[PDB]
Amino acid sequence: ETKGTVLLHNAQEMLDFSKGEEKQIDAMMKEIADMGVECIVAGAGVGELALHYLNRYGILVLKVPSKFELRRLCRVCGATPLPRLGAPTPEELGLVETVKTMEIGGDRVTVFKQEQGEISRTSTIILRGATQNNLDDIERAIDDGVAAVKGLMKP
Amino acid sequence: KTSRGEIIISNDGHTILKQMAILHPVARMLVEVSAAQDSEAGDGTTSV
Amino acid sequence: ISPPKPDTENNIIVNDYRQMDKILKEERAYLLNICKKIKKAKCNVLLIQKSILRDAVNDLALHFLSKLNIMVVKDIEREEIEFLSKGLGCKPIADIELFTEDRLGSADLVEEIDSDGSKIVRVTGIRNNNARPTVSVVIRGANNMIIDETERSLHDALCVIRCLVKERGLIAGGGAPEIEISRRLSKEARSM
Amino acid sequence: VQIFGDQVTEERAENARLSAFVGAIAVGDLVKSTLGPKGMDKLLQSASSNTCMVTNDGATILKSIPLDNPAAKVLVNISKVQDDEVGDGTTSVTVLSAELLREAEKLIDQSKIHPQTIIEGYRLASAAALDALTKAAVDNSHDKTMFREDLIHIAKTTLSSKILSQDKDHFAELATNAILRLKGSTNLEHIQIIKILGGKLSDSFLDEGFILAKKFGNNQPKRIENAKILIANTTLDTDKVKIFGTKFKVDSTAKLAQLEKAEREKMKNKIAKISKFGINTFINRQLIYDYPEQLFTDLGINSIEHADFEGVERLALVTGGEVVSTFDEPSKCKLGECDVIEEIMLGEQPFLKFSGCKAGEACTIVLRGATDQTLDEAERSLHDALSVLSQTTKETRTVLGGGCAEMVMSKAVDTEAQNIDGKKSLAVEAFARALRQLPTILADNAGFDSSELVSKLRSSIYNGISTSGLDLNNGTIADMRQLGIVESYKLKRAVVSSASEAAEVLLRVDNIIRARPR
Amino acid sequence: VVFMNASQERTTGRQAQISNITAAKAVADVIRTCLGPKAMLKMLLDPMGGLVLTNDGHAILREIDVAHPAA
Amino acid sequence: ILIVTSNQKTTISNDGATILKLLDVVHPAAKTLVDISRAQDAEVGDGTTSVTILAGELMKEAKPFLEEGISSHLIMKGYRKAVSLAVEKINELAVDITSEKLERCARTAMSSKLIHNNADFFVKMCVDAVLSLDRNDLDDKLIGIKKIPGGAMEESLFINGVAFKKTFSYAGFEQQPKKFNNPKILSLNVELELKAEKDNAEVRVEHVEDYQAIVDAEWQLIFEKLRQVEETGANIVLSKLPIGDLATQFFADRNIFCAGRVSADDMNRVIQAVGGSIQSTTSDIKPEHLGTCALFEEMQIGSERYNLFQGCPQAKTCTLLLRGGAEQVIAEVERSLHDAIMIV
Amino acid sequence: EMGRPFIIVKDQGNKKRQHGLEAKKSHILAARSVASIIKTSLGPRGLDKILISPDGEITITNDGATILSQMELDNEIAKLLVQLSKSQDDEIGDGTTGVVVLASALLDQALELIQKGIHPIKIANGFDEAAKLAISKLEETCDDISASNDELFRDFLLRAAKTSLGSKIVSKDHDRFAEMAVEAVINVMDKDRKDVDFDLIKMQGRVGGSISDSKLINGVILDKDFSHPQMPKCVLPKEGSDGVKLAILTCPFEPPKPKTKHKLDISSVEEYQKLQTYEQDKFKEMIDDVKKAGADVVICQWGFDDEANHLLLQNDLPAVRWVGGQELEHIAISTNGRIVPRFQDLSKDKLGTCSRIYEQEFGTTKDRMLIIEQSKETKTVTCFVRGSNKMIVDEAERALHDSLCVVRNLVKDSRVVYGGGAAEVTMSLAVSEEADKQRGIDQYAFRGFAQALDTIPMTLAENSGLDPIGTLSTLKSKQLKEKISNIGVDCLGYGSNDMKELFVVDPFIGKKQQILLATQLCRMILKIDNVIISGK
Repeated sequence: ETKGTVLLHNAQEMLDFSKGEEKQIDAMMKEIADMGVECIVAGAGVGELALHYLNRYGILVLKVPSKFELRRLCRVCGATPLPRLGAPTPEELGLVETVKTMEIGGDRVTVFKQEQGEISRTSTIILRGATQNNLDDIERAIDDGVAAVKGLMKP
Repeated sequence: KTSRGEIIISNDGHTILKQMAILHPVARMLVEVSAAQDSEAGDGTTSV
Repeated sequence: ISPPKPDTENNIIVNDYRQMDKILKEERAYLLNICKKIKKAKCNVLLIQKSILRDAVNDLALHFLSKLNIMVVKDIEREEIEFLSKGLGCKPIADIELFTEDRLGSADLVEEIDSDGSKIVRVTGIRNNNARPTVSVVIRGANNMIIDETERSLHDALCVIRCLVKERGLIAGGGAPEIEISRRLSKEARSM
Repeated sequence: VQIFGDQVTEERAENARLSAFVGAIAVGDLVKSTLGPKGMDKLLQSASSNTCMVTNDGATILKSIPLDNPAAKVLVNISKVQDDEVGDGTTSVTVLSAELLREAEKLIDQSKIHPQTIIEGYRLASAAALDALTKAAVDNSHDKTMFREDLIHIAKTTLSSKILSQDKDHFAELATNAILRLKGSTNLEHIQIIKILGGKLSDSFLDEGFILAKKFGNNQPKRIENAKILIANTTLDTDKVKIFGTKFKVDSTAKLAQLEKAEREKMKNKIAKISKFGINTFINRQLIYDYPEQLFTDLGINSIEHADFEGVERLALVTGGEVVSTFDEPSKCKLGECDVIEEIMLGEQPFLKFSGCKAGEACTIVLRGATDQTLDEAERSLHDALSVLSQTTKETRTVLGGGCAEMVMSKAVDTEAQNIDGKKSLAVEAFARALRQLPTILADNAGFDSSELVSKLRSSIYNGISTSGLDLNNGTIADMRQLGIVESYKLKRAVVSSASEAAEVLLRVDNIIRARPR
Repeated sequence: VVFMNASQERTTGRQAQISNITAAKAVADVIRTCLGPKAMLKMLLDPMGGLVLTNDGHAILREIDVAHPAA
Repeated sequence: ILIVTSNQKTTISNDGATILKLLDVVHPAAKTLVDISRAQDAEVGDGTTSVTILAGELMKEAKPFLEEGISSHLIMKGYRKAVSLAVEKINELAVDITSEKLERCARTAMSSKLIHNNADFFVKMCVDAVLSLDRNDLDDKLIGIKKIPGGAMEESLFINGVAFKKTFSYAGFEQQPKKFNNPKILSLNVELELKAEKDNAEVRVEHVEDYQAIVDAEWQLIFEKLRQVEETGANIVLSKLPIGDLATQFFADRNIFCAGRVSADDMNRVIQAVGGSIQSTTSDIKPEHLGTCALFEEMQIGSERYNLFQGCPQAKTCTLLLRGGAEQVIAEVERSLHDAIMIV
Repeated sequence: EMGRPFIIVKDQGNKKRQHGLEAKKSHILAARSVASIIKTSLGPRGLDKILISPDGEITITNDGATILSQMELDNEIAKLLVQLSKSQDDEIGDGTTGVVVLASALLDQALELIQKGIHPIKIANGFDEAAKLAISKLEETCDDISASNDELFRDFLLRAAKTSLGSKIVSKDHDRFAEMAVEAVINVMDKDRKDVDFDLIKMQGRVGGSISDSKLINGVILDKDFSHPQMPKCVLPKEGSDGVKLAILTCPFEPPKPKTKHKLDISSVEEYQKLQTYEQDKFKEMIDDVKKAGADVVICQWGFDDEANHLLLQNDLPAVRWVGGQELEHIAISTNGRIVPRFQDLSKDKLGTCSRIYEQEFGTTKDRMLIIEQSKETKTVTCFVRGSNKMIVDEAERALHDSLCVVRNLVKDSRVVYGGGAAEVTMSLAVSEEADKQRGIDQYAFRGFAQALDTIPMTLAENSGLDPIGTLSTLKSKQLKEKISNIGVDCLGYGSNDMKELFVVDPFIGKKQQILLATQLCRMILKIDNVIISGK
């Protein structure tokens, strides 16, 4: 976090500096691939050197900006995030049967949809409409029905 | 009285013509005539 | 005269806290050894040209030459070095290793005259081998307009002798050459 | 429907053809009175700083005066090319190209001649004009005596149109010898021109050597005999080495004093290698500090600082030496030799004069004038004379001037006009009458007759005498071989070719489009 | 064109009924204190400068310039 | 309709979606026609003009009803009930058409727009364009088309792969052969040139003897990545990051093609065209990850040279090169082709 | 209005809308204003035009692509014709003035059909069908010249060269220009007479001298002179040699330094003295690698320090400084050399070979320029043009540039036509004949396309002062009596209207694009109805 700088005293350390960073990501991503992890959710920008070994084992890459967007992803699969890059705990790994990418409104969307077994929480409703103005109030109209469900709990 | 804050009182014919700007090109050459007399000789530059 | 400051950027790294004591001792020792060699040649007057980048004389070196009774003058124009070299017959010293007695000039009396709130340094007498002596004249006056004109009046006077030494011979002024040439030409103009 | 934007000036009709021809008339009439030795100089009023410039050359007059007419810009560009190529005749090209449009204006209006027909008429007319100059060219390069004498007569013709026409007899030898010193070199950047204000205009002289305005730094004597001159271009003042990533790591200032002292040791070791050559004089184009200059005092070597790089090439050719860096090897390095080096003073500024130099491949010209306007004119007057004499060493063919060369070309134009027939005969004969204007204007500036005097020169050539010419002093027909009026053959072809090509430009413009200024 | 040069924009419906009722109520509200034996007085200032001080209903209305058309 | 915006950008469009994008509509109710025009163009791509004409007519027929005593919700009951029976009627109009197994549908989509009279030609390229895309994928980028100003639109031809612009002139470019008999395309994310490596540059060298080894070490590391490419026999190298003249000249003596500056969208089409893969490092390059094709030839089109990828046995990339006199002509043709592909 | 402001689009009052017949009349008259400008410069009897730039620079040309490029317009219809000639110059490079006249001729005949009540699409549908009938008719009339050997093939290149050289300034030298333009392709070309590379020929202009000094020089012409000009200007090879061994280096001469920012710390005087010897050892090593390789002239991209001025002078090694990166590619092609990235990779096989390296004095001062010559046929041909005016040196570039565009089009196999208006007349009568067989509503469409093709021959008679009626009637009557299509308009008046005896030859690919660019552009213009133009 303070004054990150490359220090090379002699040409001997310079020759092994290029291959040194490649072995660091390889050693860290190997423990994840050995656990059978086919998808990794990232919360910030990922460097190109890290994305190379993820394509070697066929591991998907997801970008989750800000916070609340990533917080509701773990509630679906029942996973516990950890800051380290080491091998995650097998008990903290989530379960998603299928991940699909199809065209809906002209752009590529990722499908987190669950199935009958291994039920998930925080489901989403795809809302299709001709005008964006109708899409705004129907979103608030659905929230009125969601808020009505809260009235079935406290009393 | 120069355009700046400096003021020069001089009887020398070359210094008068040098600090006095002239709008006529042929009359501007009279300044260079006094310079030719002062550089080579240095005396009698107001007579030329 | 100052602590060493090469043109190339240098980085002084102090590893030990005891090294800071040796640094302050060597900085004053570097300026002391320069002043010790000046006293060996019995040079009581030092002239320093205008300084660029670092200062000409450090304040720490002022105490060295003051206790030894040595007059110091700095901020001298570079174009005036040629006049001071031939005027006083002193060969300039650009290096402390090349500093010697033979390269130093000589003066009978060096005094700074302070009068009417104005200070001026004058040298009385010149003793040396010189084939091109110099001269200096002090100009006074009421204001800068009169003083500048007093000098401009001297330029016209110095050019009179220059024309006589360069070209030997002179004529009579006051209207003599204007009327004589006009009369001699009028006689020859009728014959053409 | 207007497709063009706002503030767009365009003329699709007679107004365009009228503005193109009249636009060249004001340009031709401006430089008309500047043609010939009897011409008058022009005055230029600057829009800033109030700097007046008086020059007889038409190249500077057209470039300084702002001209928004595209028809005028065509005559300005051909004058800049004529100055940069041959170095003289910028006025003759502008006048001759303007007269071609004068004869072409009456053919389109009165004679109703097609524009391309006038252009195609000059094509066959220029072929006879260039072939007429080839048979009239004489090559004197077979004899060094006759070739050197011709260089004097050419200089008298160029210097006649300028303010030097009175003293041109004394200045013809100065310009002739200066080109002989180059030994065939056409580069004029090797000759230095130092302008000095005051004194008689005839006091201009040419010394053998290199006159440098710079002076020795401090203690170096003014006059010294048998001094070897050395030139070093690079560094030698507080050497920075090369890379900028070098630094001094200092634990205590005791070691810092030894690091800076080692820099002075590199200075003393480099100057010590210079003394191995046995030279009494050293010259650096870069300015020399006080420490390296004092090292030459005990060695008895002169020092010179702040020399310009364009003067180094001028200095290397006078001394006949070689620029020397990397002093480690004395063998492969060569030094210059000079008999005596004295520091003189011309005016208020002292100068460095050289004498008895081995190589004469370069020199320095000193001029004297009453005003700076005459100094700026004297430098441009010699720049036009030295440029023609420089190209003469390459192409040694010469053609008689003074109205002779223009009338000889018109003799072959009238012959080819009969075999063409058609309507091009009016265009071909228009080129012959356009060649009459150059000798006619020579008589107009002198107050002579523009008809009977020209007719005497025309009738004398058709009688079998090709050596007849125009004499402006006596106002009659005189022989050009006896008067010594001759110009280079390259100048004759350049004026005819540039004017013929420039005339084909504006005659091809039916429409003039002016975009909104920015 | 501009079509009608007089009030091309129009205020109709309940907006015009409220403006007529509200302005009519303001006429009676100022004279509420002018009724009864304990009623107060009202002073009016004309552009001529003459002062009229009375509790009469008509003298107050005719000397006040109302910009509202229906009022 | 000819529309000129405040930037003096000429655009000629009859499309209801494009016309409403040029103009800036500040009217609240008039912006609803813009949403339905962009929504119709996003999914189907055709009929954006018919939707706006139909949506505006429903408001025109409801205009005399609002002047009467008909309530606002009573009118919406008529449209919502009629559209329910109208959708079921379209299913009766349609036919399963499983018999006879793109040609007829692409000709009708080009109507009302340019090159419609040329449908005897451009439609043949529209059929094989979508067929290169496998089911469940149907990528919208792999059908991308490049626009070349100048020329005639009848000179266009079909290409089995993507063609991109060089955008940069290499000093060792001409020394590289422009005709390959069996090229091997290698996609690399490495940056080949002399520069600081990762995110920071500093060097501390105490001794002059070790100062020479630091320079030679930088040349060996850059050349080490160059030797590993030559040992694999890759004729074509593509990279997103810039490539200096040092790596380009090394590939010139080996007869290896080099390129850079290519956008990320173009190299995504290269992986699908030759069936290769993206390698972000030179140490992991393996022979089985390199793609190939039948031939490689660089042809100049409108003072612009492009790299032609064609002849691959299986390629999902379709890129066309369009020509036309006006800058809008080349825009209208792709606009017709982009709308015609979405129909098939 | 009802009393409330009605604004559909921002800047309501700023933008204007045109519709109906007035919108079509403004589009036709916009093309007629551009046509009458180009019709005056069409043909060898045409006239140039002055182009004034906002910066003060002027341009004199008859080229429809250059005139419209620097032309500042307002109406967008006239701006569509700008890219029309630009489309002709970029690809084919010939006939930029013909596409504007032919396109406006189609719009002039279309305006008469619109006033008669014909739908604009029906007009565009008739021009598309008539365009393919004219191309297919002219394709059958021409013959294949590829059966001739290389001796006769050079003659056909000289025929089409002199045609494109006309109509432009300095057309008197076209005899030598045609010879120099063909020899450039003879030297640079494929052995199979196909797909010649145009980029190997560079156009380098020079301002000075006269037009008669223009000659072909095979090599590289650089604006930089020899560094430290104490060396001889003209470099000569050794007595026996394989060549001059030209060296090209993209690396300046400096002691090796890391590309990254470095800090060299000198902690003692002994470490500083080693840097002194280490400094001079590198400049001595770099100059020895060139001498051991036999190279003579060294080319540096970034130049070198003044230390090497005398070092390279002792070994008699010419050197240049500050050479552009684009010029380095041009150098290695001429001498067939290879750029050497560093001295460690320097070998004798990577050195270029040229005949002679020398510089010319040109004018009085000007600047110093380097010239390279080749001893045999090479892949580099540099054009050398001189002139007495800056405008002549400029226009002569694009004049010979368009001349090279005609020769490279003849490299394509089995495409040739004869110019002089003989192509438009032949294709005009073929379209008018089909109009009688088809009849229907499109009968008037083929008539408008036939009358538009005849405008080009009639335009040639206007600049030559002839009668367009009497000239067109002779050409139409000749094609009906005899099948020879080689009869056309003669603007030079040499007689013999047969193009075979006059040698005038044009590329078919150039004339085919003129019909395609004109027909396909008018199809888009006639579809324009609502015109929305925002205020500037």
